[PDB]
Amino acid sequence: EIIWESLSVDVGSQGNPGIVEYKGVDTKTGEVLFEREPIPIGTNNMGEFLAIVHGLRYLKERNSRKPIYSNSQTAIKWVKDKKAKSTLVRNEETALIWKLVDEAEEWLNTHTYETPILKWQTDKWGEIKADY
Amino acid sequence: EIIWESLSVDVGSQGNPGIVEYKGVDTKTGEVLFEREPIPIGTNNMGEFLAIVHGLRYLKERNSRKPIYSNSQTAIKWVKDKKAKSTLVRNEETALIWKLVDEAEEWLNTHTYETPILKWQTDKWGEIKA
Amino acid sequence: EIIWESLSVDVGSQGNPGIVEYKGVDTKTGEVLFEREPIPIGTNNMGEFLAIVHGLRYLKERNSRKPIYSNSQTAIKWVKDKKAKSTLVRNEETALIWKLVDEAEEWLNTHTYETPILKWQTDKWGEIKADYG
DNA sequence: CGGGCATGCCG
DNA sequence: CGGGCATGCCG
Ligand code: NA
Ligand code: NA
Ligand code: NA
Ligand code: NA
Repeated sequence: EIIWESLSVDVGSQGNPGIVEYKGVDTKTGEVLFEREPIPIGTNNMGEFLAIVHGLRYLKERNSRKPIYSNSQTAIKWVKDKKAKSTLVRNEETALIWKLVDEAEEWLNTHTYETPILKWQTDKWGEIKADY
Repeated sequence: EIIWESLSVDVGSQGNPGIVEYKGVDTKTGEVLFEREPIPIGTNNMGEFLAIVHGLRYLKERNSRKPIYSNSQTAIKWVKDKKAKSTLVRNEETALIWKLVDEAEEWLNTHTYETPILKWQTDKWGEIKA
Repeated sequence: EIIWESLSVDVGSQGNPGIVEYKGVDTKTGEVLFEREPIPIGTNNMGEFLAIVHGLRYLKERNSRKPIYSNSQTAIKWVKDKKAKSTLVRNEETALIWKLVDEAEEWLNTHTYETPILKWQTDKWGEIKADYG
């Protein structure tokens, strides 16, 4: 069953690697709760990872334990392992997204949380609420 | 829990793509109920697909409602989708395996079967029978 | 059923990537017909590829129409494609294996042959006669 | 498509 | 075990 009192996150991207952005929304109402403006170079998995950790921090700051939904098997695993295993080259052109990933990993390594991170079941429920 | 009153299918593959064979067994006895003679070139997933559909036909012909276990989540989806989304090249040397896939796909598009198709949970239960 | 009047090839490696060697033997008698001394760094699949192409050339110069057996379906396909699809980095340490693979591809791309390259069916026939152990 | 993943013979 | 080779959801 869908947990309606939850937050849903999703990446939007052009190419992969390419321009990436993400947002987090109320799973029921669609209210946009946070967003990340387009990053010129990134990968889908890096964006999905940042989006979950942003939701974790958003909810922690508000003393909320409600679940987060993502449709990214890879990003959910990366968050559980506290390590984003991206193959994207790290240089001056990718320094932005790599710094954001560094900071997300740092947050996960320095905080605990009860937030359930749940797989959105696209085949059953249709597109995730935060889809672009 | 393991539904013991079932069939289990397994595929044997010498490389991938490569020589492929399969069989269906009684989950509780290991009796071999049907088998496919080696196929010169196929993929593991095509073997698993064909093995499921063979078991579906075998069970329907016996008016059996036993489930089928497969270790292959991909082939289970293919059968539920009625379409084997294989990347194997269609040419003269793979004609046989693709012929067999097309016949199985035929059979799925004209029958609505009773058989539950279950994933064998090797990580908990050990190797699928044979 | 086995074509006993044939060549069988096999590869021995220590590590992967690692030290690679290979040999070709008379399937019927077990006699070593050719053997490649240790190559310091290569992959198993590159070694299996080189061994088949060595067999092709060995049979061609001996005016032989005998087939080759290999237990590597990967290397059989690579030979069929005339391309060894190895991921091994090209650098100074891998220069020798890559030179050999590049020369083997050149030979395949400039020569025709009728030699059947056949899959040795280990689980059904036992260990290939050229096995290292 | 690419990104990463799940899953499929040899040292 | 891990690594070289493969067959196979989401933007
Ligand atoms: Na997504
Ligand atoms: Na998502
Ligand atoms: Na396969
Ligand atoms: Na190899």
